[PDB]
Amino acid sequence: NLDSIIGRLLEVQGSRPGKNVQLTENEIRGLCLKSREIFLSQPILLELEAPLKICGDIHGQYYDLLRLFEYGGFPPESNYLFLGDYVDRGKQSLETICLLLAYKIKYPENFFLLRGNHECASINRIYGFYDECKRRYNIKLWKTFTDCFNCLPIAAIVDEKIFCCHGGLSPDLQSMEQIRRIMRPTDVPDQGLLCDLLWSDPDKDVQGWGENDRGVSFTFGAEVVAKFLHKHDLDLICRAHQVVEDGYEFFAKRQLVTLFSAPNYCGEFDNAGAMMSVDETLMCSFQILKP
Ligand SMILES: [Mn+2]
Ligand SMILES: [Mn+2]
Repeated sequence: NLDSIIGRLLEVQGSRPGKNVQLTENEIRGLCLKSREIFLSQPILLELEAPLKICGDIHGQYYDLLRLFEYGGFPPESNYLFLGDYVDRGKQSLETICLLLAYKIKYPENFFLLRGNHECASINRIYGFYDECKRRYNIKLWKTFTDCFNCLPIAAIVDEKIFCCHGGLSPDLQSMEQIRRIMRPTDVPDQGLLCDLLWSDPDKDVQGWGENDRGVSFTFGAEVVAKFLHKHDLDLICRAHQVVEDGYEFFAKRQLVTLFSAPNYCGEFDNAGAMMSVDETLMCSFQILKP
């Protein structure tokens, strides 16, 4: 009953933020199981074509997810690539992931979700998604989401020129074949290629690879980016994973962009959200959502 699920998720459009949508347990379990098989049938390194809308972190800010679709166009009017970190911190992670999974099932060739570092049980145990599942449903449903997260794809290349992933580059990343050989389902390890793709950050003050203040993975400098793009015949890295005041922010003379789609992020920041449009000529533009 996929249309009924989407209809009830969208009903709270225009409402005051916070109003819950409580689907049944069996509906939610259905969403995980069907989306999981779609994720596994599709490559772990997606090959996408413009036109596309690209969105960064959401973190359970469900009313801002609805805002994004209002600006970008509700599926299937636009094609979407999300870069991860759907859950934790916000008050409505369940509504957020459920609508994203519902859209992946309904439009499986035009709607895409990458894995962020919060799509990992050990992380979202700490940062709120476990608690939200336990309170509103039960722990077994959280384990069902985990099994589904473990199958998400990790990266995307749009029209052979834009490399997308949640976190960033890896010192272990020599060829795109290494990403394609990552076996799913898997948990995110504490180090290595999959970790770095989900966890690394650019840094304006590092030359080469540096220690990451997060305590996980690395920072990389502008020269790492330029070498990567030249080596792989790419034009742009598109990533998320860090809040930026204007919703998007360029790095390395516009060779990398950070996208963040949760305005007024977890109430603490006064940032805009942004969504990047890529048209058929690979021109990029940004739609801005102020707090
Ligand atoms: Mn995040
Ligand atoms: Mn992140």
